[PDB]
Amino acid sequence: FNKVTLADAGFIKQYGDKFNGLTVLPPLLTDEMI
Amino acid sequence: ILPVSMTKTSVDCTMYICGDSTECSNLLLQYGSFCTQLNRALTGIAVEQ
Amino acid sequence: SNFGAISSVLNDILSRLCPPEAEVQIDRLITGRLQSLQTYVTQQLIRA
Amino acid sequence: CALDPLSETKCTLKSFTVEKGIYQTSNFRVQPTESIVRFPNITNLCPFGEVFNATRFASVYAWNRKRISNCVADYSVLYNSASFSTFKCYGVCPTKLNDLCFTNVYADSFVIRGDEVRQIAPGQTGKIADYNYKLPDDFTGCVIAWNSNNLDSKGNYNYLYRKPFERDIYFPLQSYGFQPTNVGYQPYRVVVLSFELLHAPATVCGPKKSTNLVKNKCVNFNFNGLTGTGVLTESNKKFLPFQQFGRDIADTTDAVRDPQTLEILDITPCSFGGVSVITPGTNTSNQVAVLYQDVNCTEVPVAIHADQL
Amino acid sequence: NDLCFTNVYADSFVIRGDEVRQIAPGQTGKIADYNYKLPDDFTGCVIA
Amino acid sequence: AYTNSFTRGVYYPDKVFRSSVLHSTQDLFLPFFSNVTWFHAIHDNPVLPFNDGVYFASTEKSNIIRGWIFGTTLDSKTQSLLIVNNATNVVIKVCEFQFCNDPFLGVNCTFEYVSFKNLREFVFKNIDGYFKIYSKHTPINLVRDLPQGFSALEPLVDLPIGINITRFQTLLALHAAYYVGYLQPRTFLLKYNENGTITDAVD
Repeated sequence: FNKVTLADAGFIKQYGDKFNGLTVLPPLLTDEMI
Repeated sequence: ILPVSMTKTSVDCTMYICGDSTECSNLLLQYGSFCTQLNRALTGIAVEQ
Repeated sequence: SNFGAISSVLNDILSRLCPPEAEVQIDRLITGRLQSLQTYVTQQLIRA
Repeated sequence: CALDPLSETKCTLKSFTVEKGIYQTSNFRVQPTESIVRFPNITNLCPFGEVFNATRFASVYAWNRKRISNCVADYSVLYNSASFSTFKCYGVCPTKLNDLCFTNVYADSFVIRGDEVRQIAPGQTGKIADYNYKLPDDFTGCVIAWNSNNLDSKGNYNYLYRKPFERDIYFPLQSYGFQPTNVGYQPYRVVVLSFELLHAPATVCGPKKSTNLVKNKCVNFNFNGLTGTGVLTESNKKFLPFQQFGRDIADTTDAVRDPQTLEILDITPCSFGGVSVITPGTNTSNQVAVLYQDVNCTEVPVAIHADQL
Repeated sequence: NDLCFTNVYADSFVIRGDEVRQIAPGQTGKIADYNYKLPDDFTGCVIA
Repeated sequence: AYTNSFTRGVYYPDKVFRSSVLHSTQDLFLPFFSNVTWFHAIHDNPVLPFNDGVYFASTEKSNIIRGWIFGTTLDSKTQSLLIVNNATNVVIKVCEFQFCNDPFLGVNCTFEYVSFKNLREFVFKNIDGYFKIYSKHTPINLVRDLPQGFSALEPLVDLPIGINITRFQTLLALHAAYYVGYLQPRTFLLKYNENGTITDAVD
């Protein structure tokens, strides 16, 4: 989980909460359920 | 290591193309069901993940 | 991106022009932005 | 479609039956909106009369160029002159000049023959256009012209003729036979207005009246001619003193400085398409639940503008 | 002559010759504001 | 004499706040790692070409560099920009001046206006009839040379003055050193931090 990273605007700025209609939906299973 | 999913995205196709202009929104309706079939395809991709 | 419109900011076209030309200048943005969204959804369908 | 979330869903799906599921709905909500206008509080009136009522305009081989700045630009009182036989604009439509605002404006002024008027346009060619008055093909501005036979005929060989906005003068220099008996052989006065739309602070702004500055509501705003539809909010953005606007990663405008007092306001869209409707089938219930995506529950009434819904 | 409308309306009036320019959909001025404005999407003919 | 200018001569290309973002822009910039001409004001102020525009910087502790002249002939045949700083206010004018045969400051017109230890930096460029001045100030630790380190110049003034400039000259106080580098049209990638500030770039 620590070895995969972000530096990339369209995700990392949305995760940092972009408003031009683009959004990220959560997965149905949380990382704790996986 | 194997990939299994990718980040689920939703694009609000009217707010992307027209940015809350009513004038552009009325022009975008003249393109018909292009905007709903983009939302349908991204929803199908999102449920696939 | 302009896609051949007088500005890429849609509010410039709406504030500077009037419908006889503004609907054509906005249609260049709608055409280009919609083709740019179709390109994203197509490559995401192939990546999915 | 604006009744309730199930109706917004039925309209999103173009269907009266809805199958059991979660549907991400298209915004059919009313968002009633009001306009806001916020030009600078400037009090000088622009000196366009020192062009249009000048005793003599220049000869078109050596045209004059007035600079207009730091003033209210009533284009409408100019446009209300009965004299103007032709009035064209490019990159602006003349109806909007009343409602629009610029950083500087240049007015070029000269006389030509009535036959030659058609040469003064973006991308034209000919014995005036290519040789002593050339417009840019990417121009943004207006061309105004009228017959001046009553002013500038006598003939009046004191009037003379010979890159974009180039002035150049052996010479090819020639004189006009302007006589009162001349139909296209009459003198025509012409003025060419050129607008600086670069992102510096505006200084040449239409007769439009400024309003109070409504925060925290969906407004069809206008600062310095930068219109939009959105919610205006105070923000922590550290603008440097010379910066007038701010932009998102899309290079779309995201913040502004009020010209009347130097506070910084963020802009946010009103729409909020981030709604999903959880439904059993309509062949089971008309009841629904609504998911407002990513929002905090204490902020939902503000995020969807529920007080005006 | 191949068209066949439901109704047709002839708007009829006199103006000064320099103002014939103003009787066009995209225009404004003391004729095309205070006394005779066309629709911006007008379908019709202007004969003067 | 010359020295190699490292990444000096970056400036804010437009009057827009951008933050936490990388922006590609094309503008007249000083090329990176490029040879700039080095001059001493003690014991010299020639007339240079202006080319497309000038990055200028003075290394100073004395304020002997006090102004600049820009034009073509510098002899009253045509308009010339004059800029003076007297350490109480800044004076700017564009008249058809008859300057000295060797211009210095003692120890027809249109536009007229009034408002080593140190590096003072300036950029002068002249586009669409607007003469644009950018600047920055910092302490430094070397007498010979420009500092090996990044900084971005910000707008000082914009003059709507319309001159067809081809030549340039600095003004010295007479009865300190400076550097001249010509700009070129370059695409740059600019890095804006959270505080809206340009903090790195690529030529």
